[PDB]
Amino acid sequence: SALGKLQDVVNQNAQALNTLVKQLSSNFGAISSVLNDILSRLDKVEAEV
Amino acid sequence: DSFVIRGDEVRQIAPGQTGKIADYNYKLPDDFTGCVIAWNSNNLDSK
Amino acid sequence: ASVYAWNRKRISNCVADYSVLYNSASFSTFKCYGVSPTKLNDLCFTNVYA
Repeated sequence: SALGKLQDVVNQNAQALNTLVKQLSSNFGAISSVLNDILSRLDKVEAEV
Repeated sequence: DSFVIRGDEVRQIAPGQTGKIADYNYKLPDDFTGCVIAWNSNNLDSK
Repeated sequence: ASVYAWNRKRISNCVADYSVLYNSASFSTFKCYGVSPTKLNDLCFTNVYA
């Protein structure tokens, strides 16, 4: 518990990277967040939207 | 560009389309800048 | 069938060639809502219902 500052600096960066990775799974309104679903299911004029 | 085509196929004369006219007859580029003008011509083209 | 008692067929355990459907100009509409009809022949599905 003395080294709470340094271990928090490690934790903040780990939480930031893990948040950034987990956001790859978010749809943001797309039909899927797996980019290969979109590219395999949709033809270019729909896929680009 | 100009031609006579069957009325049900006119939907294929656009960017991104598919079917026999768009695949083998005449294909627009997918970034086409232009106007597509068509009319039913059965009073003159039919024979 | 009638529209109040609409018919469902489960379609399963097969190849299906959707180009054979999409090529039929009799289909006055063929609107698809999460797949494009050109792409269907490169997919495979866990079930299909007609």
